[PDB]
This record gives sequence, structure tokens and C-alpha cells, in this order.
Amino acid sequence: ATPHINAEMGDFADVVLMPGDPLRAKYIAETFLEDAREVNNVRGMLGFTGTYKGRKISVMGHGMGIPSCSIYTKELITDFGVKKIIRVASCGAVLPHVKLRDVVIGMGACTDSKVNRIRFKDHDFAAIADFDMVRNAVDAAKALGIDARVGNLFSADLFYSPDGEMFDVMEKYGILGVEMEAAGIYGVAAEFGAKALTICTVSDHIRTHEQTTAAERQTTFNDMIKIALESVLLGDK
Amino acid sequence: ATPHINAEMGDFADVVLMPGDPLRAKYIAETFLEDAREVNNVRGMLGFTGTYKGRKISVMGHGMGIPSCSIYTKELITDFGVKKIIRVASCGAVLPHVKLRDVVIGMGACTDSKVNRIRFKDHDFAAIADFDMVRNAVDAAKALGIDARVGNLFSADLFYSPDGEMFDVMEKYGILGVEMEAAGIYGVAAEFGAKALTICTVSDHIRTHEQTTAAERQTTFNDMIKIALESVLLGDK
Amino acid sequence: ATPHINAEMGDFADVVLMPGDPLRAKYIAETFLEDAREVNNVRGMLGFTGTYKGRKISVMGHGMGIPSCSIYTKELITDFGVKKIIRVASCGAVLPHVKLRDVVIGMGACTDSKVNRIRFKDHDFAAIADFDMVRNAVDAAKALGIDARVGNLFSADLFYSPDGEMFDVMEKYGILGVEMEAAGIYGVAAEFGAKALTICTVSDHIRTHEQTTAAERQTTFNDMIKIALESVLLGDK
Amino acid sequence: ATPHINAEMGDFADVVLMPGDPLRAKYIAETFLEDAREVNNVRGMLGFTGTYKGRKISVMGHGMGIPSCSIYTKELITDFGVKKIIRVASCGAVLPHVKLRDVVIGMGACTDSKVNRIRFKDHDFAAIADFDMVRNAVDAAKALGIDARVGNLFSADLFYSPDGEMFDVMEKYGILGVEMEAAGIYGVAAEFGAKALTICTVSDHIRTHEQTTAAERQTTFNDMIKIALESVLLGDK
Amino acid sequence: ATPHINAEMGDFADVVLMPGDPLRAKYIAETFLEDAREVNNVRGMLGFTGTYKGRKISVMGHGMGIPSCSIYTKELITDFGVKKIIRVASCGAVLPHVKLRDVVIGMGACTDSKVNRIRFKDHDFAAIADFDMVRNAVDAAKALGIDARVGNLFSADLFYSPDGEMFDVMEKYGILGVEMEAAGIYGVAAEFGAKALTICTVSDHIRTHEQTTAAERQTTFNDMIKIALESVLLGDK
Amino acid sequence: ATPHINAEMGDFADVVLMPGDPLRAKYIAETFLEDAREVNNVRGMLGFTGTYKGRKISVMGHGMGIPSCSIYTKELITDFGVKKIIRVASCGAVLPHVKLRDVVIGMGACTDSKVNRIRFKDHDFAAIADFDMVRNAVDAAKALGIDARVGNLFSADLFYSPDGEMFDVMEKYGILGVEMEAAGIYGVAAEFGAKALTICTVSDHIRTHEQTTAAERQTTFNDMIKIALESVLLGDK
Ligand SMILES: Nc1ncnc2c([C@@H]3O[C@H](CO)[C@@H](O)[C@H]3O)n[nH]c12
Ligand SMILES: Nc1ncnc2c([C@@H]3O[C@H](CO)[C@@H](O)[C@H]3O)n[nH]c12
Ligand SMILES: Nc1ncnc2c([C@@H]3O[C@H](CO)[C@@H](O)[C@H]3O)n[nH]c12
Ligand SMILES: Nc1ncnc2c([C@@H]3O[C@H](CO)[C@@H](O)[C@H]3O)n[nH]c12
Ligand SMILES: Nc1ncnc2c([C@@H]3O[C@H](CO)[C@@H](O)[C@H]3O)n[nH]c12
Ligand SMILES: Nc1ncnc2c([C@@H]3O[C@H](CO)[C@@H](O)[C@H]3O)n[nH]c12
Repeated sequence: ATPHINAEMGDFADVVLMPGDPLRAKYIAETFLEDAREVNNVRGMLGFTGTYKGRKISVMGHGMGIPSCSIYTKELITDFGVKKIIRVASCGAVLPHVKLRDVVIGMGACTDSKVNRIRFKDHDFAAIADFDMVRNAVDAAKALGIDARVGNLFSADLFYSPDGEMFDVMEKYGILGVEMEAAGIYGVAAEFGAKALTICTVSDHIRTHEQTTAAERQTTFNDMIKIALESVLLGDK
Repeated sequence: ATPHINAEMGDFADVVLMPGDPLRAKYIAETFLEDAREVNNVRGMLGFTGTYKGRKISVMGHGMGIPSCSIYTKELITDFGVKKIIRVASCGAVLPHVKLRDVVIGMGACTDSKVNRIRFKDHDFAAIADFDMVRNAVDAAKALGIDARVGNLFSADLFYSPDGEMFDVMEKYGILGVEMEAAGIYGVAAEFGAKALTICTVSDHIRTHEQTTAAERQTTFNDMIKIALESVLLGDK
Repeated sequence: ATPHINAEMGDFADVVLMPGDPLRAKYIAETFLEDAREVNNVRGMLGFTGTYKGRKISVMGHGMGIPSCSIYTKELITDFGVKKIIRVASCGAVLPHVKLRDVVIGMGACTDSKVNRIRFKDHDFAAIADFDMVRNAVDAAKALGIDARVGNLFSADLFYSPDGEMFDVMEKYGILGVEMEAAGIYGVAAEFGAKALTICTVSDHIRTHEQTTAAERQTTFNDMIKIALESVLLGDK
Repeated sequence: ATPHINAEMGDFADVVLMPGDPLRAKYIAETFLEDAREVNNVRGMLGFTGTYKGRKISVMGHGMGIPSCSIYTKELITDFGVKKIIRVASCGAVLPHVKLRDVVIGMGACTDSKVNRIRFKDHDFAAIADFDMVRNAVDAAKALGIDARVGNLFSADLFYSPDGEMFDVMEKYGILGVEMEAAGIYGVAAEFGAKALTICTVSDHIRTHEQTTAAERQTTFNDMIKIALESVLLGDK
Repeated sequence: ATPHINAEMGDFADVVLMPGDPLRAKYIAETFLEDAREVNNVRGMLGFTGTYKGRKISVMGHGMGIPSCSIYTKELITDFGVKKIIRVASCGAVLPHVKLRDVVIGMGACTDSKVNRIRFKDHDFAAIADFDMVRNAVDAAKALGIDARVGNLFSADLFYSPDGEMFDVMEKYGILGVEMEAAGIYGVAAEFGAKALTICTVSDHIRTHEQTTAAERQTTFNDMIKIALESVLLGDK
Repeated sequence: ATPHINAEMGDFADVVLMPGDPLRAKYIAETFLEDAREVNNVRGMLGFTGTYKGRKISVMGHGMGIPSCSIYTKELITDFGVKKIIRVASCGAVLPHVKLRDVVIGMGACTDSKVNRIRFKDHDFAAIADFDMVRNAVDAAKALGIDARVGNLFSADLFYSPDGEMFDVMEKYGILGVEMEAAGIYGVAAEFGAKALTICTVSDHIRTHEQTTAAERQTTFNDMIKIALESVLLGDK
């Protein structure tokens, strides 16, 4: 066991899908995995392992923010033999042409967190996904007939930002979605020697204030999950 | 309701105790509150409202890290009329004279997060508790026969730090405990005009294994909760 | 002797009161202390040691700014056995509910100096006073019929700041008074393991500009010194 | 004409290959392009336009360093209708398993330059290539039977770095090649609304001190050029 | 009058000499100036105005540190028509070829203060003296048979720095003397459109520690003042 | 030979004039030097060595930007015995009183580059010229009947700045000219123990179009070169 996960080596698959919400992890396990068993509930951070089309797969929540997801991803990598992390989540859009429920794939993640500066002697670390994983997700999406944009996410420390003008800067630089984890997960993957990808569904628009409900985010982002799961199968081949 | 809390105005008391673990919020409500009812379960972040010695009190988890607790504390203050937040958590010690099971009260919180620099034009914001709340907690501890230590916490973004050298720096400058939230909560309190306090119990020494028993650790945890609750009664008058 | 203090161990009390204006030290010695003796004259920074109600107390100016007061406070702590420093000064106010002649006690001190970032590996050190000293001052004021406000000061490097907009930021975050020393003194206290407190009287309101009499100013200054001295006696118990 | 390019709209193809060395641009034009004509020689920064397998293509030097290449790429984008920039260059390796003449494709570029912080309100901008361009280069390489790694480059401001320890940090974080332009080109592409990719050939090893000569770099990195040119043809389809 | 100078326009010459130690102002006035009159006494910072070989000159201490000298130099320039400020002080040396009692002229001043970053949008402002003033001082020294070294000073915020290794960095980059004011004075001069120069005599060698006589110190101090005064006359032509 | 210069020790004089444009290095050699021979052509960065009034002198382009000129200046100093570098360039003006065709001598150079912070432990290094070289240039200009202005340059990383607000800041703090190299050259000179100076002619006003003729601009450029060359002769004695 690790300080935040009460499980043993072998309980997790070598690939783990991770939404922020543990209730969404539960939904994914019930809806997409066969013979799913619960493998963690420490701090209510539910994790499950089962199979998808014969392939062993785990799904576990990571909580909100870089510090939360950094703990869970680290522990999975160092103590549970996890090789790939696929974050499956929600984000807010800043671009006019990005719509609710659009799927975005974060090949890179910008951030206002200090965690990567702490790692990288206060220089600019480009927090990037694993290329093969990105390509796998793009291909899986195309096969499912689901549109997906590939580009930069922005991982925010403050959901309620006191700097509204920064959204104009994100928009200027083509940021596809604002979320709170990607740059941290990519930093952990680099630090601890694993591979990661973040896929998000646009759950709200930062400009229009249109948004999905809590229940919607928990149990209604299915296209993203299919993309993630099918992308793993492509990577296996 | 807010995006992260499915409740309405009035469902929370004007004071909320907040552990990081939602299962610990349930623990506190069941152990210390009468007539407690669950008032939130979005993302599994359990919140409850009940009475302590006739006084309406809420308790709700905040999750791990500054970005997680910043979401919940902001929402409680701006949308649920909450006037006081008391974080009740665990911390690690760096000072040799600070022992396992000491109760630490964070009058200030240092941090390696960028959130307060973002708020404060890249200058140094001293993230501080409300003085009257600190005084109420110190007095409640004294009434219970406990000598709390009052000083600085350090709120870390990385539980698994790559630095390591920073622990010697914390020790040099007298930091009493290392946790992951206080500086963020204090920043939110200042930004939105409310009051906050963090109390922690020392759960480990970034150092040896000083060795206690489960019964003793659990007793001290309960003492921290009693301190928090009694401090509210003192503040009321 | 030290580079800036021509005295020997024992010449200073373990508690030193420090005004910014060196002329105030002699005034304090003659007005409040019994049997005062001169203990320093280097650079005209006169220092005196005497008793207040039998308790050994010293007084010496600190000069304007963090670098000046950092020199004197360091030397006092490391070479003269000083345990407590109480800065007694003036500040400017940014909050409209904070009035001329109000007494402000700096439990914390924000700053635009780099000195604490230099100490603390470029992270945020919360520059804080000693809690008991804060509470002693509050209690001493109350006994004198004075209601002190306790909160954050802002310690400026530039009295004449080219960033006028920073005062609005200070106001938003609840800064009680603007001065030029507290964060530096608190940083030295932490670095060398001693205790400090800054008490200020509001001499100006930054935005507007109202007026006061010389007699009103002396009365208020005397009140602050009385608070400081009585607070020491409470600290001794 | 622009301040650093004496040409007119239409003189450049919508895709420009750019090595740092203008003499290499000359070599590429002579060796790979048909009917090549020189279109710029301001400051000796040679640029040419011709065809590759019927496709109009330009090649022009960009000079050494972020500030130099930022000028040329900006001007091409804003005044010459250039849609894609493919940097074709050299880099130094830090990883043990990366060998001389290996081809590396920079999906991302880390940097110690301040240029992207200036663009991005002092936050972390992940300087990334266009995904389709990366995928095109990977596919072209596979078709040519040439191995290519995809990952992060590091764009240095100082070729002669006073901080040798930073190479250990680059190695730790899996940096594939150290060069001096990629992060700047990616920043310009984002700022001015175009697409970019950097492909490099390992010309020296920072640890082993093995290196290619000046003449070698100028006229002997042919596999990289074929990859770049063939990748354009794939993008056209 | 200004907040720190109780004088009116015309009371100060257009050139002011400023030692750090306020006691030195009266010494300079009595020793070098004719017909001196007292023009300030606020906070014991005595100021005087007289003539040297018929030329109107003022002298007043500036206190220790950038924040102190920044207050006085600003007020002198904006409210008293002062055109030139010459700081005359002491410094510590890090270069072994720089000896006790050497005269150093700061054409530039490095710093670890944040004041110039605050002025200059967080970029690097090169804090420099006025060139003619530098050359005047060099020429005045030469006429007196003194060979002054001209180069960079380092203006420290912390006389007691916790970063001992910075002295090695200063040595490597050719810093001639360490003091606490020059960069601040040069920043004020640029901000308010005036001219400044810092001249220092080496009082200590940071690494080692050799000795000197009181008589040697006064001789060297007098030499520095003579250089400063004669340099003004050269500047007038 | 070095990686960027194909020459051997002795091929360069101990003083090298450096324009940004290699074609301008050829211009200078042909116009002002006798018996000039080309000594470098790697990357088209032409360098030449000849005599001026019997004195051995070299001239070689440095390319645009701090990173480019830092490579060439370092190599000249460490591998070719070069003792003095004189950059001879163009700059843009921000001050209304600084006119087209003024000759500006950079005693200091401000910058938005990070290179000197990397050298100097993230503090402010005042990037300065060699005093004797500045004095020699001023004297040579006077002998030729030109009044050079001596002050700060600003060395920009982005010729095409997204800021724009920074030009007002430069004007406020008295910057004489904006170019792209001086601060980097001065940093290299300090790091490797040599001497440097930057002289520029004002080619544009970041402001209007003041309007000159080609003949007049070219005359002033030649005057700058004459100043540089004659200054060397003065330095020799
Ligand atoms: N507009 C927005 N801003 C920031 N984060 C989010 C999210 C994601 O959802 C959580 C906050 O609601 C957190 O995990 C974040 O990654 N959805 N919409 C967002
Ligand atoms: N040594 C330590 N370091 C960081 N955080 C913690 C904690 C707290 O527990 C959580 C991480 O386990 C987080 O909420 C933090 O505040 N206990 N001990 C800690
Ligand atoms: N509005 C203001 N801003 C900055 N400092 C002060 C002070 C104090 O007075 C001194 C400057 O006049 C300095 O020691 C500072 O702490 N009073 N009012 C102030
Ligand atoms: N070890 C190394 N470090 C930095 N840059 C380079 C290069 C590239 O070559 C140029 C410097 O030689 C410059 O354009 C840079 O991008 N090759 N090898 C390099
Ligand atoms: N080694 C040293 N470090 C810092 N400052 C000084 C000084 C000057 O003396 C004062 C501190 O003693 C201050 O004004 C500073 O400019 N002399 N020697 C010094
Ligand atoms: N307004 C301006 N801004 C930046 N650089 C320059 C220059 C110089 O010319 C080059 C850019 O054209 C570069 O070497 C720089 O130093 N002239 N005018 C300039």
C-alpha cells in the first residue's frame, strides 16, 4: 500500500484512466468494464480494475488540482507498475469556435502552477503528452467518427481566477481548454518515468457561461471514454 | 447550488470545519454533531450540518491541495454565507522539538504555490489566519489541558517533493508543520473577506519514526476537533 | 562590539523597543524608563537600557527600511542575547475604516522586498510576529482602554512607489497599515530564532489626507509606547 | 519588403524550410530543389524558392538563437503569406542512448529564454509544434526507413552555459536535443497565427564531446531534409 | 518641506554629497565647506549647505540601505531642485587585488534588491552612474595622486547575507566593492531625471580581515571627500 | 578552430569591431582597413583582419540577438586571445531629444533577456562597458567634432515586441537606444574577463519618421566606425 492508495502491486492494470471525480470513475467501471472490482477507497478516491474487450484496465479518480493528481499519479507509477495514465476529464473553453461537449486532446499543457519550475531550475518545461498516446487517441476518435482537436490545454491553480484578463491571453495563444491537472500529470510522468495523456470534454464556456450540471459531468461524457479505451487497444498493437 | 456543491443557502452553518478527507468529515459529523444531515455529495466531497452543544455547525471535506480547497472555500463564502472556515488536518514536522501528536495552530502559512503571487502583483502576501480565531483556539486548547503551538505552517504543492533541501530550509526558519492547504485557504479568506484558521495534528516527523499507538493518535485527532468546536463557542462569546 | 553597535553582552536587556526615528529612543528612555544608561552611539543611533516597573528594557532606533532594521535586529539577537524586539512606529492606511491615530498590530507583514525570497529559496515565507507578543499587546491595549486592530502590515521598499495601483491591491486584501520594516524584522527573527512584533500608529491615510495636532500625535505616540511596555510585563506573566 | 528580407509577396512558397546556417539553405536549394532562385540576401541570410517534386518550396536561414529566428519567422508569416515553418537543424544530445546523426522531432520545446514568459503573463507556455506536422514527419521518416525520436527539445540562450548542472536536469526530464531556436519559433507561430515544426540532427554530444565539423553540418544532414520535404507532401494530401 | 526634510526650495545646493553615517555630514561641513548653514535636522539626519572654492555644495547623510537613501534622494530631486548626488561611503571587497583603503568608483551597481525590477517591468535595469560624473571623479583623483578603480559595485539588501556563495559569484564577475545603496540611488536618478555617482573606500575585505589605523581611515575618508568635491568643480568645467 | 569560427590563434587582432551584419563587416574592412584578409566564413559570418594606421584590427559580424553575439564573443576571447570587443551597430530611439543620426555609447545595457540572471544567481547584474573604452570613444568623437551621448542601451530579445508598453518605460528611465546585443556582450566580457563597448547610431525613432538622406545616414555610420577605430589608438596610448 501507499499513503493514499490501499492496494497491492497487481491490483491495478498497467494503464489507468483517471477522471477528477471518483464518482465518474465508478460510472466508468460500471458502464465500460467487465468484472470490475473496487481496489481503493482511501479518502473516497474510488479506483476499480476490470477488463475492456479482454484487456485489463483500471479507472480511478485523481481529485481536483495539480497537487491532488500529482499524489495519485506518482503513487501509481512508483508502487503499482502503472505505465500509462490517461486523464479523462472536463475543461472550460475560451475560444469562440470551441463548443460544449467538444473533445480536446492535450498534446501540451500550459500552466500557472510553480510545480514544473520547481522541477526544472525555474526554466520553462514544456509539459507534453506521450506522442504515441496522442496519435492513438486521434486514430481511435477517427474510427469512432468523433471529432477531436489536438493542441494546448491550460492547467489552472485557481478555478476562480482573480485575473480575468489572462483568459484573453489564453485565447490569443490558442488554448483549447482550461482545466486543472494536465501540466501536473505530464510533469509527474516525466519525473517518475511513465507516459501520460489528457483528454477533456468541454463542460462549460468561460465566455458564454453555458455549462453542464454536476450530474452531467459525472455520468454523461461517454464519447471521451470510448476514445480513451479504444486508444489503449491501438497502443497495444 | 454551485458547480461543486449541490446545496442551497441555509444548508450550511456560518462556520464550517474542513478536513481534507471527505470520509473524515463523515467521521466528525457522526462523532461530534447531533442531528447531522448530509448536505453535499458532489464528487464524493461529503458535507454535513448538525449541532454542537446547540450551536449550528457544518463539516465538509476540502480535498488535497491548494487548488482543491480554494474551490470549496470560495464557494462556501460567496454562495453559502459562510463567515469562518476551520481546516482540521494532519501535518508533517521538521523541527526536532515538535513531536508526534502535538497540536499546531497556523497563525501564518508559507507556501511554494504561485496562487498568492497571482493575487498580490507578484509580491509577498503574508497568508495569515484571523487573529480572534487563533486566540479562541489557543484558549479552547488550554481549557482542555492542551498546549497548542502557534506559528507558521508550510503549504506544499508537491507531497512528493523533488527538492528535499527545502525541508532543511523550513526547519531553519521555524516552520511547525508541513501540510498542503493553509496558505490557499488564507488567500481565499483575504480575497473574499472572510475568516479562516488551520489547526493540524503532527502525524509524522520528516525525520524518524517516533512511534505512537493508534489509540493515542486517534485521541489527539479528537482533541483537535474538540479544540476547533469549542473555539467556535468562545468566538460566539 | 558589533559593526554597528559599540556595546558588550549584557549592555542590552533581552527585550528591545525600536522606533525608526533615532531621536525617539532618548525620548522613550527619559519619559518611560528609570535609571537609564547610554549603551550605544554609533552612527548617532543612540541606545539606552533602563527599567520599567522593575523590568530591564532597552530602546534604540532602527533606521528606515528593511536593510537598516535587519542589520540592528540581527546584531542584537546574535551578539547581545536579545530575545524579543518590538518595533514601535508609524504607518499609512489604505482602508477607509482605518483612521488616523488608530493602533495597528502586525500579526503578519506582506512585502515587496526580495529579502525573504532570498532566505526561503524563492518561495513565499509568511513573515509573522510571535503570537504571544501579539496577544500581549492586544491585552495591554485593552487594559488601557485602546482597541487595537490586528492583521497584516505591508512593508514597502519604496516610500515613493511608482506603482500607485498596488495600494488598491493592498486595500482589497485587507492590509491595515503601510510601513517599511516589519517583514524584514520578522524575517530576521525567524532566521536567528528570536521573537518580534511591530506595533504602528496610523499617521496618514494614503488616499486622502486629513490633519492632526502635535499634542494629539504625542498622546498617541505615548499610548503606543505604554502598550508596548505593558505588553512585555504580560509576556513575563 | 520587410526590414530583414528584401523580397515581395509571392517570392516565398507557403512552406519554408529553415536551417540556422544560410550556407546550408544554399546547399538545400542546390541539392534538393529544381529551378531554385535566390529571393533574399539581406545580412547574408540567404533564402531560395524552387520546387520539390512539382511542389513550390522555400528554404532560408534563420541565424542562431531565439531573437534571430524570431525576426525571420515573424516577417515570413506577416508579410510573405508563409503558413508552415519547418526548422531543419542541429542539436546536442544529453541522453546516453542518443547518438550522433540521430534525427529528433521536437513535439515540444523547453527553454531558458524569457520570450514566452513575456508573451504569457509570466506563466508557463508549453511551446509545441503543430500536431499534423509532427505526424507528417514521423510518417515520412518511416517511409524513408529513417529512425526518428519524438519528444522535447531544449532551446538554450547560451551555447556556452555557465550552468553545467542544468544538463543533468535536461537529462532527467528526457530532453532529446539541445538547440537554440525551437521554443522561439513555436512562440512566434502561436503569436502570429501559423504552424511550425523543428526537426534536428544530433551534431554533437554534450557529455562525450564527440562532434561534427562545420563543413559536415553545412552539407551532410540529408536524411533530415528528405524527411522535411516528404512530410510537406504528406500534409498537402 | 518634505516628509523627511524640513527645508524649502533654495536651501540645498544643486549638488549634494551624501555619506551613510549622518554624523559625517557635520564633519564634512566643518572640515571642507565655508560659511556652512544648517538646513535639516529631521530624524537627526543633519543637512548643511556651504561653499567649496566658491561653489555651492550641500551635505547630508542618507542612512543605511536602498529604501533609506531612496527616500532622501527622491525628495532632494523632486522638491529641492537637486541635479547631482554623490554618495561617499565605504564598501567591502571580494577581489584579492582590491586592497583596504582603495578608492572605488561605481560606474554601475548590481543588486539583489527588487526596487529596479518594480520600476522596470521585471526586466534588468542597468543601474548606472552619470558618465561625466564618473570621469570627473577619476580625473580629480588623478590630480590628487590617487588611482581610483572604476567598475561595478554590488548593492546588498542584507549586510548579513545567508547566501555566502554569492560573494564568489561577485568575485567571478569582477565586482569591486559591496555596499548597500548605489543601485537604489541610480534607480532614483533615472526615475526622476537627475544624475548620480557613488564613490567608496574599501573598509574591509569580505573573505579575510586585515587591519588599519584610525589615522589611516580619516586620511582615506578625507581623500574621498576631496575627490568628490574637486570632481564637482571639473563638472562645472 | 572553434565550432563557429574556422581560424587559428593569431588570425585575429586583439581588438575586434563587430557589426551585426556580416556584409557590414566586409564593408568596414574594405573601407577602413589596409591589407585586409578574410579570416572566417563559417555560417556566412564574415570576419577580416587588416591594419588601421599601422595598427592590427579585426572586424567580424556577430549576427542578431544576445544568443548569437554571445557565441562569437566568447570564442574570440577564450580561443583567439581577443582582449577588446567593440560592437558597432544601429539602434532605435525612444527619447524625443535623441535624434536620427545621433551617436550613442552604451556605458550600460538594460535587457529583457534572462542570460545575466542565469549568470548572477537571479539577481540584477549591471551589464556595463569597460570605462577606459568608453572614455576613449568619447575622446575620439570629440577629436572628430562629434558629441556622442553616453548612457543606457536596452538590449531586446524581441525586435517585434508584444509588449509595446515597455517603450514608455524605457523612455521614462532614460534609455538612449534600443538594440539587441549589448547586454549579452557585456555579460560575456564579465564572465570571461575581457573588455567590451557598444556604440550605435540612431537609425529610427520609435515614434515618427524624422527624415534624413541616405548620404547623411551613411556619413554618420562611417563616423561611428572612425570613432571606434580611433578609440583603439587612444587606448594603445
Ligand atoms: N472552466 C474550468 N476551469 C478550470 N477547471 C475546470 C474543469 C475541471 O473540473 C474540475 C473543476 O470543476 C477540475 O478538475 C478541472 O480540471 N472543468 N471546467 C473547468
Ligand atoms: N508530511 C506531510 N506533507 C504534506 N502534507 C501532509 C498531510 C496532509 O495530508 C494530505 C496529504 O496526505 C494533505 O491534505 C496534507 O495537508 N499530512 N502530513 C503531510
Ligand atoms: N505611508 C507610509 N509608507 C511607508 N512608510 C511609512 C511610515 C514609517 O515611517 C518611515 C518613513 O517615513 C518608515 O520607517 C516607515 O516604517 N509611516 N507612514 C508610512
Ligand atoms: N550543443 C548545442 N547546444 C546548443 N545549440 C546547438 C546547435 C544549433 O547550432 C547552432 C549553434 O552551433 C544553433 O543554431 C543551435 O540551434 N547544435 N549543437 C548545439
Ligand atoms: N562589507 C559591506 N557590506 C555591505 N555594506 C557595507 C558598507 C556600507 O556601510 C553600511 C553598512 O555598514 C552601508 O551603508 C554600506 O553601504 N561598508 N562595508 C560593507
Ligand atoms: N529599433 C530597433 N530595435 C531593435 N534592434 C534594432 C537595431 C539592431 O539591428 C538588428 C535588428 O535589425 C539588431 O542587431 C539590433 O541591434 N537597429 N534598430 C533597432
